[PDB]
Parts: sequence; structure tokens; C-alpha cells
Amino acid sequence: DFNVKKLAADAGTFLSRAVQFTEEKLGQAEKLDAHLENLLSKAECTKIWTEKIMKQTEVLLQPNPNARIEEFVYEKLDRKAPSRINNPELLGQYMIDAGTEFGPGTAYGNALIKCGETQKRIGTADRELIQTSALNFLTPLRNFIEGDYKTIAKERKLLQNKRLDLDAAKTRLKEFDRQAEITRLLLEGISSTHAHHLRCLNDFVEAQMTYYAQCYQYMLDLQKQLGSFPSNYLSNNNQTSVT
Amino acid sequence: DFNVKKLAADAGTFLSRAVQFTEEKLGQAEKLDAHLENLLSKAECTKIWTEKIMKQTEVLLQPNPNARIEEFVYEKLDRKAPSRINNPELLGQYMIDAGTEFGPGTAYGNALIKCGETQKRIGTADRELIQTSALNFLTPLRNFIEGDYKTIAKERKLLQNKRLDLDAAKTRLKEFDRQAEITRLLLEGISSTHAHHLRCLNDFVEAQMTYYAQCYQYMLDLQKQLGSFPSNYLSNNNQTSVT
Repeated sequence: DFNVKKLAADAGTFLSRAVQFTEEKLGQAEKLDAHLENLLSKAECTKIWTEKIMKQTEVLLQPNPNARIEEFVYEKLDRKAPSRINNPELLGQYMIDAGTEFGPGTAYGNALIKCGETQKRIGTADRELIQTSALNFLTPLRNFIEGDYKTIAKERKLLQNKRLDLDAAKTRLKEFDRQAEITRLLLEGISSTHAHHLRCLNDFVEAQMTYYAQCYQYMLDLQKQLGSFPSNYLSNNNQTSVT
Repeated sequence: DFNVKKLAADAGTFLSRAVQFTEEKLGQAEKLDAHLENLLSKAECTKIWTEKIMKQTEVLLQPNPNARIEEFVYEKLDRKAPSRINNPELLGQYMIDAGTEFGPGTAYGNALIKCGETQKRIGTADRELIQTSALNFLTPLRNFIEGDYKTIAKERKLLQNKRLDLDAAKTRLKEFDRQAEITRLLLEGISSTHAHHLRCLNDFVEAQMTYYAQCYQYMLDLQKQLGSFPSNYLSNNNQTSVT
């Protein structure tokens, strides 16, 4: 009865320390009073959070910092680059050829090109889905990464550089005021004036959302375009079908 | 200017952690809520404080736990063991022989045995000083070490033993009440009912104090017993002296 005791005694420490082992892709700022160290740590969480949503919409598997390495490389122009081909275009690309190869004297000939044009028009919607996820969700946050975030990192880097310079200036008894003011104004701008990312998430969920209803209400029309075999080919003299 | 910065940068951590490196001679009790862990830590400080005053009166150098090792060994009976010989007995032991060897036809013959009997009667006072420091200051605290402190350590040892037993009894869902009551009554007895050591320090300072005035007022009598040479041998026809 002592093994299952000692088995839970050194496993509680392993279960308690299972958090601080991963989820790191950048450095850490210099350890300033709690009014400024809390703003600097909140800036570090704001940096890791603003640089950890854009890894999520392009690939479909993002549980790891490999998607953050995929996010750290960035692209501004879309020139000489087409859309990525999706599942519904390829779900109808063969079926067009299968419908013109199978046979026209059969009720599948009024049926396979209906599903083929259905998949080929969900193909343009999924071509739109990769564009509305990359133009209003990937683009302005990336331009804010290479915009004022370099200015914020520059002002806090010169803050942490010249803080030790004024430590040298004040500790010998007998560039930090203006730099700390611009840095603290940038930190209070990215904490208090945070009306930049509520709209980004609230428009990203609408940009994902307004494709699902369109392709659903287009796939509802396939039962109307395909409803002739429970009404006209149901009464066929060759075979009966499902009503 | 960066060396004296880094020199006073890594040295602040060494100056901040210069306390928790020594002053330990026993173990530590098991880490219970703050009402009981604070009483257990107060019991640990009460144990280290009650077992760290008796090291101080016998030896004259106690800055270290070597005096605590000298304090951990304890003695009850004083049988076939005389007093330790002190400085004033040995300050007059030769001077008796020097006075009976030097010469009686000289005013030092009325002077050296006066200082010799002075040092030989400070000798009995310092023989008394080792007894009043070992009988009312060393003895009852040592009898309290091997008295109810073993009972306190036994009740808190069975508390910390059967606390994990009732942890085993309560964590498996679907001897500690009475033991914790006797233990908590002993901890609240050694915190709240602490009218045991005010009298010990208040009598130890009187036991040290009432030797100093006795030997001072006895050494004041040496100027009266030795005042005949500024009055009778001052008017000697051989030589004059100091008045």
C-alpha cells in the first residue's frame, strides 16, 4: 500500500509542473516596479496572443509551435499565385467526366451533373473561404506586426537599455524619462486602448460564418433540382424507386 | 563603469541570502492549515529558543552550533565533581606563597596578603557564580527538555503520523481528533500559557547581577584595608609615597 502512495507522491509534482514546459517562441523582457513589470508582462502576453491567432486559419492542425513558425514567415502581396484547390472542386472535377462517360439514357444522367455543378459551386465558395480568411484576418494583423509592434519593441528595448544607464547614473552617489514615457504610453496603448481585436474576432467569426449558410442553402436546392425521380421516375414502367 | 554595476548586481543576491545558511540543529515538523502550521512553526521556534539559552552561561564563546552540541548533552546529578577553579582563586594562590616568600620587613608585607585574601574571597564568589548559573538556569530547563517536551514531540509525531492515516481514510471516497486535540492543547499551552520563561530570564539576570555588587563592594574595602601607607608610611623617614 506504500507503492501506490509513493506513486501518487512523486506524480503530484509531475502533474503540477506539466504547464511550464512548452509554448514559447520568443524571448522575455527584462525583469522595474509592478506597475511597469505588470504592463511589460501584459505586453508579452499581448504579443504572444496577437502573434498566435494567424497560425490557425490556414492549416487545419495547429496544436504546436510549428504553426507559429509557419506564422512567423509573412507575405504581403498576392501576385502570380492562384487560389488553393479545395475539396468540392475536386469532388466534382472527376464527376463531370464520369457523367459524360457513363451514359445519357439513364436517370443518373439527370442526376450526376446536378451533384457535379453543386460541388463545382461549393468549389467557388471554398475558393472564397481561403480569401476571406487571408485578406481580413491574416493581412491587417500582419501589417500591425511589421508596423507599430517594431516601434513598441524598439522603445521598450531602449527602455531596458538605458534603464541600466540611469542605474549607473544614480547608483554612483556623491533617455529614460522620455523613453519610459513613450514606452509606457505604448504599453498603456496596447492595454487600455484595446479596441482593435474585438472587431477582428467579431469579423473573423462572421467571415467563417457567412460561407456555411450560403453552401447549406445551396445544398438545400439539390433536393429540389433532384426531386423528379420521386415524382416522375417513381412512376416509371421499368422499376419503382423510393418516394 | 559596468564592472561595479555587475559587482553590486550579483552581490545583492548574496547579501539577501546570507541568512538561510546556518543555525540549524534539529529537524522540521511536517508541512496542515495556517492556524495549526503557524502553531507548529511557533512550536519549532519555541523549541529552538528554549534549547538555545542553556548553551550560553557555561562557556564564554557561544556564536555557533558547537555550543548547541555542548547543550544537547545534559547532566542531572552533581556527584563526585567539585567546582571549577576560576580566575580570582588562581590570582591569589601564587600571591599567598609570594607574600610568605618575599619579606616581612617591608610595607608590601601589609599589602600583598590583603590583595591575596581579596582575590581568595572573590574566588568563593566566582565559585558561587558557576553554581547559581548551573542550578537555577541550567537545571529546570533541562528537566523540562526531558520532561513534557518529549510528550509534546510524541503527540505531534503521532499527529503527523495519523494525519496521513486519516488522509487515507477520507480520500478514498464512496487517533486524529483526540490526538490533534491533545497536540493543539500542547501547542496552545506552549504559545499562550508562556509564564515559564519570563521568570527564568528575570532570575538569571538577578543571579548574574547579585555577584557583581558583592565583589565590587568587597573590592571597595581593599582601599580601606590598604589605606595606611598614604597616612602612616607616607610619613616614613626612609621614603615618601603617594598621598
